[PDB]
Amino acid sequence: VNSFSGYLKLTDNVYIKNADIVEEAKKVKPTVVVNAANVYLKHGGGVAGALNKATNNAMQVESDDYIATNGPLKVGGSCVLSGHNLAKHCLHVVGPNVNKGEDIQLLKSAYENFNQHEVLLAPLLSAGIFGADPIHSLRVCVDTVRTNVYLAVFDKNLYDKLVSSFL
Ligand SMILES: COc1cc(CC(=O)O)ccc1O
Repeated sequence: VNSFSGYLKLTDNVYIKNADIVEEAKKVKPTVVVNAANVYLKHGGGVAGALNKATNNAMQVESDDYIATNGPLKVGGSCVLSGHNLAKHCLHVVGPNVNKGEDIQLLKSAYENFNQHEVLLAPLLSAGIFGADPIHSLRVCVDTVRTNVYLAVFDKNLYDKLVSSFL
């Protein structure tokens, strides 16, 4: 048994809710919150900008030191950094950004990172401002992630569409 509330069960291991991931993280303090990162860990907008703002920019300060030491992530890759005030850990995962012209086939690789963590609170990768089809992202999530994932979808109309269309 865990602390996540009001999620709709989609599969054995995937659950979904219409919620602000920042507000969910603040309430649950999960072991792992997933950030929808870019390869430079520049947390400017969307879930990344919203998570970073909720940490008072501490996420960005930590990320800048990570990049200075290790260089950029790969598209499809990830790193584990602090969750600051939101979670124990933040798993920064880079899904492909269609609006930068990145290969959508890398979405499955991005979701595979979730399998290294038993439970996660996460964004629907490559959806929203990342430019991919969110129905497709949810399908790739359910077909790739085997650990327990609690998906927080910010946009209400997007949530209703994802639930109604889920196979
Ligand atoms: C995958 O990252 C994002 C996903 C979404 C979709 C949503 O939850 O409404 C919005 C903004 C984002 O930055």
